[PDB]
Amino acid sequence: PVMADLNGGLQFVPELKEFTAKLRKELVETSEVRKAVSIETALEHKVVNGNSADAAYAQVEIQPRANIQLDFPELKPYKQVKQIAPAELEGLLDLER
Amino acid sequence: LPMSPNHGTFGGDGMYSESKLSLETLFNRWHSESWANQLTVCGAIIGW
Amino acid sequence: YRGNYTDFENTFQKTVEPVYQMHIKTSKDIAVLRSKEWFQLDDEDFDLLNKTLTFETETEVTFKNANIFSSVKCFGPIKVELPTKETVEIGIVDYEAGASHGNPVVDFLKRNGSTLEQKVNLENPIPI
Amino acid sequence: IPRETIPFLHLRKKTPAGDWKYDRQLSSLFLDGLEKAAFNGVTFKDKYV
Repeated sequence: PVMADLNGGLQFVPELKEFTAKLRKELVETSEVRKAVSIETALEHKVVNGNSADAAYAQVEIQPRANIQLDFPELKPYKQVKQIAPAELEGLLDLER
Repeated sequence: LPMSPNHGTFGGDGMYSESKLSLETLFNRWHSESWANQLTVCGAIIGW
Repeated sequence: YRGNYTDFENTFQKTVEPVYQMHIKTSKDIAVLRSKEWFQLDDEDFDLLNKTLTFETETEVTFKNANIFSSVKCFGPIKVELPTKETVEIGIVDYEAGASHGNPVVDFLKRNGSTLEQKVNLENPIPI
Repeated sequence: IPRETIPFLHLRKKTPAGDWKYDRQLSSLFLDGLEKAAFNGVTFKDKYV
């Protein structure tokens, strides 16, 4: 039997449980502190500038309507449609047949 | 076999660590028991 | 005075705010306080953990219109309660604004502080 | 592989004491196998899985 170890050296970190828990705690407490400061600065802006200087920041969104097209075939300019057919074709076909 | 280095380290995972660890018997069994010719056991301790 | 006045430049309001007392129990409160530009300690490295800061502010307001201000200037010393129960100044409010719809200093203190004494209603009013 | 440096991906060998310990020789075989794979690609023809 072969015991492969693909752990990536994680076995050498002591008390991994509490060390992952620690790291997660520092990311969480840094995210919550910077939220609780951004929400204070927002409130202070809203009290100093009221609802009229913070109303200019609200843009008008356009919402799409359905514009159901009949999907007619696009006609190219005459130079473009003249290039695909052989130059001999003009006046060759009986356009009633 | 999908092995783990976690053996009740993290915990709070019902019986995962029990299931993972109990596949380590298959190393010794491959010698003691008579199925060597039909199955080879390659544990793979799978990391983060 | 019953009448139609519009002498806003002559109007003013030099209120003395009620002393707001804030208990800094955590280290998030510290980051919130230090984010404020009006909050200015004399010693910038002062340890704010497990303290009792009293903000004795004096807020003057000169008006522009009936519903907005022109000059807002909250200011006052920020004390700390010592173990000897004597308050010592450790900084100042230095709030100065122009065209404002309020005072953020008294707003902030109201939302996060106490009034040194609390009005607690009875279960029922008593007809004396 | 440096001397007295365990690679990230390695194989273990059973010690007579009855424990699995890092073997340099096996881990070298495995890593050579992974190299060749990552250079020339590996083929699993005639392999039911």
